[PDB]
Amino acid sequence: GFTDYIVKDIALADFGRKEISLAETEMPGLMATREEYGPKQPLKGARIAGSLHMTIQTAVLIETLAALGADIRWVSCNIYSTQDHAAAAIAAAGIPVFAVKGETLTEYWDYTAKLFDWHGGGTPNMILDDGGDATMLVHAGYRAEQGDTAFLDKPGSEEEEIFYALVKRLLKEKPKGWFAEIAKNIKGVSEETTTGVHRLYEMANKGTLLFPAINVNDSVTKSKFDNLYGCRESLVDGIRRGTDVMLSGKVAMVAGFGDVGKGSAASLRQAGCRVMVSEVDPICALQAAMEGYEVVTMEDAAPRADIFVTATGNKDIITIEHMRAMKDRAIVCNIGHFDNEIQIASLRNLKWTNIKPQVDEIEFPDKHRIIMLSEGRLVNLGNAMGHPSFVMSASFTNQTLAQIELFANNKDSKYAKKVYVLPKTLDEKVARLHLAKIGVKLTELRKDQADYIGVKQEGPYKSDHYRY
Amino acid sequence: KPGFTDYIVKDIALADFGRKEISLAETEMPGLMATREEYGPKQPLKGARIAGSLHMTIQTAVLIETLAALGADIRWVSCNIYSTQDHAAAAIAAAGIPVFAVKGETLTEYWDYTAKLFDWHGGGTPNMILDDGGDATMLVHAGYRAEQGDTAFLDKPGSEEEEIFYALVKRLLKEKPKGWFAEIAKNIKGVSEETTTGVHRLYEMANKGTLLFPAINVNDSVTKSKFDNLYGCRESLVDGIRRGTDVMLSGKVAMVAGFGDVGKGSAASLRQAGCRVMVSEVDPICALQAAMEGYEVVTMEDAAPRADIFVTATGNKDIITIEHMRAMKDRAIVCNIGHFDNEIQIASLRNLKWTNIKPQVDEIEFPDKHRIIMLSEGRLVNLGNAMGHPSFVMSASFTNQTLAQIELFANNKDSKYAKKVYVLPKTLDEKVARLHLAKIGVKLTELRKDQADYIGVKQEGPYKSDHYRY
Amino acid sequence: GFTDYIVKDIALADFGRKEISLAETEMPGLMATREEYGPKQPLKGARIAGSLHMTIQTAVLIETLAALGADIRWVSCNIYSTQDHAAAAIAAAGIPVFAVKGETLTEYWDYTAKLFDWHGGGTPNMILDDGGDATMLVHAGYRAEQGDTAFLDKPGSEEEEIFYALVKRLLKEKPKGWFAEIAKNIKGVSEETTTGVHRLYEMANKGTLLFPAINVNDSVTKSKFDNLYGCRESLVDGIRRGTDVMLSGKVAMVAGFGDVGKGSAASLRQAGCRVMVSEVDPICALQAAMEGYEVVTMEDAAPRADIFVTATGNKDIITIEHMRAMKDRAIVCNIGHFDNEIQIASLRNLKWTNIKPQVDEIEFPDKHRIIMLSEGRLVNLGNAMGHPSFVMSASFTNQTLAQIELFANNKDSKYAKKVYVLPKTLDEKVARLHLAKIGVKLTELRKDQADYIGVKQEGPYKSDHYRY
Amino acid sequence: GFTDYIVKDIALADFGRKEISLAETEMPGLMATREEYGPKQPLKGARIAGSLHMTIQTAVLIETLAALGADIRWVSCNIYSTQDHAAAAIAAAGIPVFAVKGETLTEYWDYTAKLFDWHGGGTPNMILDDGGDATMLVHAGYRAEQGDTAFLDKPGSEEEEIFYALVKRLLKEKPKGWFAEIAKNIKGVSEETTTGVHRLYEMANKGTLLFPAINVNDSVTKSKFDNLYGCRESLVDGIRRGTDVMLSGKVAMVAGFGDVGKGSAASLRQAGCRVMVSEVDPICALQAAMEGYEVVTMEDAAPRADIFVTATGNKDIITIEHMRAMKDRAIVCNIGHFDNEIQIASLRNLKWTNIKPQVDEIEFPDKHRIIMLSEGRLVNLGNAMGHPSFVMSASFTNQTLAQIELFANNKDSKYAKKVYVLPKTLDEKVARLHLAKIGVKLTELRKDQADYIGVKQEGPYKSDHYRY
Ligand SMILES: Nc1ncnc2c1ncn2[C@@H]1O[C@H](CO)[C@@H](O)[C@H]1O
Ligand SMILES: Nc1ncnc2c1ncn2[C@@H]1O[C@H](CO)[C@@H](O)[C@H]1O
Ligand SMILES: Nc1ncnc2c1ncn2[C@@H]1O[C@H](CO)[C@@H](O)[C@H]1O
Ligand SMILES: Nc1ncnc2c1ncn2[C@@H]1O[C@H](CO)[C@@H](O)[C@H]1O
Ligand SMILES: Nc1ncnc2c1ncn2[C@@H]1O[C@H](CO)[C@@H](O)[C@H]1O
Ligand SMILES: Nc1ncnc2c1ncn2[C@@H]1O[C@H](CO)[C@@H](O)[C@H]1O
Ligand SMILES: Nc1ncnc2c1ncn2[C@@H]1O[C@H](CO)[C@@H](O)[C@H]1O
Ligand SMILES: Nc1ncnc2c1ncn2[C@@H]1O[C@H](CO)[C@@H](O)[C@H]1O
Ligand code: NA
Ligand code: NA
Ligand code: NA
Ligand code: NA
Repeated sequence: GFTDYIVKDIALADFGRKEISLAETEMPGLMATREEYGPKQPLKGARIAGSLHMTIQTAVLIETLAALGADIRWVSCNIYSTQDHAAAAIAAAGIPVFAVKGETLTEYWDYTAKLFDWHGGGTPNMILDDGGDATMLVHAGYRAEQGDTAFLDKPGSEEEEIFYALVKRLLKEKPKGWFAEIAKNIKGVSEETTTGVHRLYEMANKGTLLFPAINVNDSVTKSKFDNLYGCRESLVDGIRRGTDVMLSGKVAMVAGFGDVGKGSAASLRQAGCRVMVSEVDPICALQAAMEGYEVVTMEDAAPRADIFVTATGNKDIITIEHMRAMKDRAIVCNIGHFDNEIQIASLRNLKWTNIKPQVDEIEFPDKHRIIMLSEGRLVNLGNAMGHPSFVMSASFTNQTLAQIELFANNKDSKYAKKVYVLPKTLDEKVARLHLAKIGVKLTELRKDQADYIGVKQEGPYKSDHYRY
Repeated sequence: KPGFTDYIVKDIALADFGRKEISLAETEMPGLMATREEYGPKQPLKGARIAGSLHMTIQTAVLIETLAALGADIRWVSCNIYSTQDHAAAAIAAAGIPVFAVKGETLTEYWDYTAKLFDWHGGGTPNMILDDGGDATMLVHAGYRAEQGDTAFLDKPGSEEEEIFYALVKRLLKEKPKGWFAEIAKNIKGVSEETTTGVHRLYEMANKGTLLFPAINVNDSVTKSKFDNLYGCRESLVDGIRRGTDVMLSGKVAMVAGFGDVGKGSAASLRQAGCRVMVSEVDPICALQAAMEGYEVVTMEDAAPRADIFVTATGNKDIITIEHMRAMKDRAIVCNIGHFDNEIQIASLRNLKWTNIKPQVDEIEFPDKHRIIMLSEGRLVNLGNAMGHPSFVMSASFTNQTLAQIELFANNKDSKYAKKVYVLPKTLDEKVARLHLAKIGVKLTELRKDQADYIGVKQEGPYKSDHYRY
Repeated sequence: GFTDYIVKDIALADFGRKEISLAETEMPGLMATREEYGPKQPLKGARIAGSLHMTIQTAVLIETLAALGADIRWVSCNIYSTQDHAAAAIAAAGIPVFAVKGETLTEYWDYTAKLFDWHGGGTPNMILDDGGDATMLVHAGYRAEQGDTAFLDKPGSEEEEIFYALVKRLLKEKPKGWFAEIAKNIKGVSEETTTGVHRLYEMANKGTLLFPAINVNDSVTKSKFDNLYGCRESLVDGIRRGTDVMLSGKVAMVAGFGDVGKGSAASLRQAGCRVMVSEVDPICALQAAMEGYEVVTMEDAAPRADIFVTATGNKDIITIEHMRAMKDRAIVCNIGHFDNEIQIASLRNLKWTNIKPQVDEIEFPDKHRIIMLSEGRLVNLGNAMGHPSFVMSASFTNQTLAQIELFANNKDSKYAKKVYVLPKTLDEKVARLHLAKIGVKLTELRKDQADYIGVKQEGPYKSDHYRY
Repeated sequence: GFTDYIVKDIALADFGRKEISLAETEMPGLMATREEYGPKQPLKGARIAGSLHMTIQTAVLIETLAALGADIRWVSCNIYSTQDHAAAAIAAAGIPVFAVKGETLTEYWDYTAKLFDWHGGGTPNMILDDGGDATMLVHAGYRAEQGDTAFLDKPGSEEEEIFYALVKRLLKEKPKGWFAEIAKNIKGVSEETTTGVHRLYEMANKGTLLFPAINVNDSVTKSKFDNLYGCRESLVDGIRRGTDVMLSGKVAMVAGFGDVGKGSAASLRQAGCRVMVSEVDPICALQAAMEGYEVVTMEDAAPRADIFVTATGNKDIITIEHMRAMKDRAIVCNIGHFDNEIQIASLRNLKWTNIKPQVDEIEFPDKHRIIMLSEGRLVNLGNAMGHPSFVMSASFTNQTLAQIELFANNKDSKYAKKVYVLPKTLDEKVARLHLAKIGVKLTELRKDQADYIGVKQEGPYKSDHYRY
């Protein structure tokens, strides 16, 4: 039978299956992908270790991969983002998953290592990564197993301390050569997110990347949809569920005006806030001003905004000094990927009063307070349900095609140990698969029209440098 | 000291959580908190015995505790079977105030609880009613009518709810002392009422001469049309739909039936969240407004096969029928933000297969296997699937309610309020708005005396004629 | 040989006729009114003196009145609002009109007086007024003729001085008792505008109103459409034609948040400005705040807005002190109806440099400059073309119906010397006449549904105090 | 004094100078570029032949180039886009310019040729091009001079035959080797638009590009600003001036959802239209749908839109059949670069009635009509004033830096006979120069923060593939 999982509560599986089924209707790209490739079973023989937010949307991805023949083990890539009913449904479907909403950082890393303990013996031969954590376990352990262990002795953060301790433990406990075995078996890794892509390009440029990688983040139908439209929908959802505050009449500050900040500022303005923005990039700042946002510094915003959202991917955006200047019961949250955008650690010796899960009131010596959401981690996934299914279908269709590329379309070793992106025609295919469900009717070029603009009728329609 | 038992809530252990969100809400309701400060010293509701029937939310908890802070004795129920927020109800019970309200109580339970308002703790009856939808008011008048001998109507129910209500009146007539409804009627000093249907029926009883006590219509305050209905629904309609379904709104088509103030706010809610919004209307002025706001104005027959989301906002009946729902696309979402559960023909769906997804979310399957997603069984979706309107906008409505309670209870020594329906003056509308400006950082300009004279108003207001529409 | 007119240049008549024809297609309420009432000729025998912005839209109103049997003389109610080609077309059709874009204030009032010199002898018997200027001429003259002359020597502005000069001249030049003769013959006035309606109530309150009046301003289908949607379209139109400035990136200040201020703030926001608002009314200030506008004082706004729009109906809103504090080349304009919202008179000792018609640059002693549009008068009509035809059709269908009421439907004296409003049944009918052109499909109440909400199937649908 | 120009009326110079002065305040990037490079005179010795819309904004660019030392001759790149007062001011400043609003196609091309007859003898040594017309004349003439003349006899449109007639006339009239002489002396071309850049890459890929090229279109601070925000402001402006129609209540159709179509659809939605879009590219279609636009075919839109806007860069988008099915008095216009998106030529057999400059009513035999703007040419520039100055300052600051690059910074032959874009640091500087004018306050990265995200504090802040 099947017992190989760790979830909050398996009795949530029925509720998970109901919402998965509903999500399927909202994820036409993944469902069409099942129909197209189901008969050819291109992932038969794949052993996919997946590390990505264990949500309802990711469940539809998991089952798509399975529908295509893949064998799978899964973990979440964040401690708070798991939806426990999604995890229980996957476990009940007989797929190993180690994901609990609110697991500790120590648990998180121990679960990541369970990805590589393949059921029935052996290791994975594919990785599907969001943030590069599974990829980093392999590379760090390989590095150390070869004899370069110095870096493990000097961790740079609390989380890095736990991660390095994991690598040491695995080196002690596993058979000699375990990391080299893993690295040689991985046929490829498709990476979802800017932080992991950064790690890939760094490894690729030092010659230490161990297997081919596909950068799904820079697919057009990911990077121009996922956070732009996803954050537009899910950022205010998080804030409403956390606080139930009236947004009309409030002033909000968004730090950063990349894809995440863009979608986040739109979410708050559409909901009725008067939105201010900070930026270090003069082009991004100009975009913000042209969209009608006042562009200011955090020192300017600190005493006056009602709501603060960090969206920079940098560190020390909202400091202790900012939060001391904040008005009483100002709301503070983060939708960047790490919890160091806000100086959370500097608040830990203040009085915290829990309101409900992922909502805390923090009181300062002068007795003014702030409302912190999700302890300064991803507010959309921590306080609500993350991005809705339809946009995640686009990202996850890219992931599915990327797995097929690496696992089934590398007979000629067109993918070496470097970072690739999907070709534009597959990118366009992802979009195509999502048009019928929302009633889009695409115009077909006549031959004379296609020649007139220098494209084939069937695409690709734009050069590879086109920015959309 | 002694153990308090005079309540019915889901779980008393939610009281600490309720108290926490009540405290947060106080900061967001400056109108109520200022009213506490102003009238606290004079205790204008000392001696008031207020029976309240209003959605037992966090926001209503602040209203309740405002009434109490002004001296009132209180018993409370919700006015909708799904609108209660169980932590708010628990906090009120823990404060020793009788409350009978559970999210997801049945209709039969609902009406039993309404009756409990009138059994005053320690003896006697209420002497004030704070009503939302007229249910407490109707119980008194229907019982009085039957107690006086006119009983035929009790055997003529037009809905399941009327069946249950008429059964309740019959039971109360059998169980309570003779003359009970007359006694209640004699002791009620006034009612304040917030809703369009509640107000409609007050005016109708007034014209018929059957209204039993003075009434104040707070529904025609500028607050209800221009703030509560408009901005509340703009904020809370999509909230309800998101929590119920987690669907992506960008890319979807939505249909809103009605374009009065609730449909205005509802359509705005959906458009701001990224839907393409269509609207239906029977009023050509309201329809022309919708068109001018950029909404396509179509019939429900037109909308039925093509919208992804349907929202009823008409206050009328039989808006979305069994025929319309048969024609909808698979897994269209249907919900109601008008006040009664008959805008959608929910009763005609009960012979079909219902699969419950989670509280207030059900998937309904037709014989051709096509499905719809029904929110809150056709009842107020913002309150059923989410947390209703946010605290800041309820502050103004609830300040109006408090002011109306003061007027009827404390300011009727001269009988300025007969057995008729009255409205608060514009000076109160301006004062209530003014109480909210500082919280959201509004800097009001002060007219100089010459500018005041030039436009023909006093520097302190009122600034508009009484027929001004804002 | 028709000579009884004054226009800038009669050669523009052909161009005027073409745009009048286009506007008819855009004004279905007026054209439906011609079809319904043409056979009966209810305005046969009416002698309408009209004082209302001589635009293409007003030309369609004029010709609607004429199609119903009216004899007409016409003037503009503002010195910059005339569209010279519309005026030419009216004159070319044999209708006396005295309206030149850019006429002087003295000419303006001379022209108002010509309304009452009926061609072929006599006086008018109806007034259609916008702003109350023609009504005021009759009442001030009557007042003085009856012996109460002192006010004629107490002017408080240049315009009052000119108006009182006109009254003195007419009393010297016309037959004794002329004003009483006019007053006796005017069957009614219909008044369009808040300023004129306030003049009407003053006089009705005092018992000095000389004839019945219908307040068209407070039709729903005027005051919930005319200013709200008209200014939303025409305010930025005026600013763009006058200055061609980029509105995205700029900050705008709107004084006033009545229906003109509501429409004006909307126009600017939709055009990409960040909009701020001043108000004295806490209900309107709270509306503005709930719509996401920052509500501030003009002292706060003066050094930081790029664009200033007064919309108050009050005086001394933007002062010389405000304008000295403004940034170099800030834009200032007015869409309230006088020209004392901004302190224009106080600017007349400064160096003015004309850029083009209705656009001037005013230089202060410190060399900073402001850009003044239409000399502080109505900016949508002065720098552009006013509200677009469609929304004016609703207002002007109201006017036509009000003229019919007073002229043809007062045989029983239901309208005494007081101010009346059109009934809601007519208001709903005005709305109905515009629905098909924009493709609205109205739902029809079934009888049980009409009974359920307490209305007749055919309306009216709302109580008389409903605010929409 | 100075005689070498062709403009509509030199008396318009004073008016031109006033609006240029006003634009200078609105174009800080250009004025700051004058401040920075003026003392260096980087364009001393430059002989720039410019082909670009002779607007007020282009005047500031021309005078900027002159201020940096350039000798200049100029023409418009469209027969309707000239602003006559701008042209007159330029002429009056002593700069040869040949640009009249409403010039004929034959005049247009004859003027283009006048660019290359340099005043005082010789040829230009730089080209500043918008749409590649000046570039094409040089390369077409070279190709024929080299002996490949067959193409000049196979024309396909009216403008094509005029262009080939021009080339033949110049070959016949000028000395032998004239185009080779021009090509030898052209140091570089900077090109502003998609159409022109497309021609450039094609020539560069065939080895036939005759001189270095900089593609200014794909600067981020051009492509993500110019038509995104420019069309958002200027498309409805053109429609309003041309027709004065109420946009609220109306349905509009935009063909295309590239940057021009994105900005155009926004222009119409913000003005109050319900907006439908067509697309052939499924990614762009998905973008339109996610922004809430209904995505339809032209066959679907033809009988129900009130307003049609072509923005595809393609041909045969709105056909005679489409137009026969449009409702009476539908508005039709084009904001793509040539007049073949709409089948204007097929309309030349019907009754055209001119309303006013650039506005025509076209009658079909069944008497239904359409309103055509600018005879199907660039509506924002033909019916109004094009993009406002502020956004053009960014475009034109890029142009100035491109001319400096090619003329003054090619001592090491870093620019060969291929197409280049400006470096990201210069792109960032362009945005930087515009921030203060709109009150943007940019955050400065701390050293530790810049390290953390992998950039220098002074930028570049994004990789070269970042899409913004
Ligand atoms: N300290 C910071 N403050 C504001 N924005 C930042 C900061 N660091 C990076 N960003 C911006 O955040 C976006 C996403 O990384 C980028 O556009 C980047 O310029
Ligand atoms: N429902 C979801 N399932 C999986 N990943 C998600 C979901 N919502 C957001 N994300 C991802 O989590 C981060 C926070 O939005 C982004 O990387 C985003 O792509
Ligand atoms: N059957 C109906 N369909 C659509 N709108 C309606 C219907 N009945 C009432 N309304 C509208 O609902 C709004 C709110 O009651 C009013 O503007 C009213 O005209
Ligand atoms: N949070 C809330 N608490 C109490 N009543 C509410 C709340 N939100 C909305 N309502 C009321 O419920 C109805 C639906 O919005 C309206 O009558 C409104 O006033
Ligand atoms: N001095 C003023 N400043 C700002 N708003 C004003 C002033 N006077 C009147 N108003 C407002 O202008 C609007 C239109 O008259 C009204 O809502 C009124 O309150
Ligand atoms: N095109 C127009 N024709 C006639 N009157 C107009 C026009 N545009 C605006 N108005 C009136 O002029 C004032 C300024 O918009 C308002 O009173 C408005 O009703
Ligand atoms: N025939 C066409 N119909 C609709 N859109 C088109 C057509 N041809 C090109 N486009 C789109 O126009 C945009 C601008 O070139 C591109 O996104 C392209 O896909
Ligand atoms: N005011 C202007 N001056 C010069 N070029 C312009 C102007 N406005 C728009 N353009 C250009 O003309 C085309 C149509 O908007 C685009 O290529 C745009 O860059
Ligand atoms: Na979700
Ligand atoms: Na709430
Ligand atoms: Na007009
Ligand atoms: Na311009």
